[PDB]
Amino acid sequence: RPDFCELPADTGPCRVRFPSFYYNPDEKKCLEFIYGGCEGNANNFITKEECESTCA
Repeated sequence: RPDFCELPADTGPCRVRFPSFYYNPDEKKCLEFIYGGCEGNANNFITKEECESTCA
């Protein structure tokens, strides 16, 4: 899997709360987090399904 899948969840600096998903390498699971709508990092998916096909 892509190296970016190991990056921590990052809500970024904005305040528009998008329920999102990130790959958690320790748990080997795509888990839910809040993304604030701007910046952050590549370990950031709009659905669990997208996260699982990219990082899992």
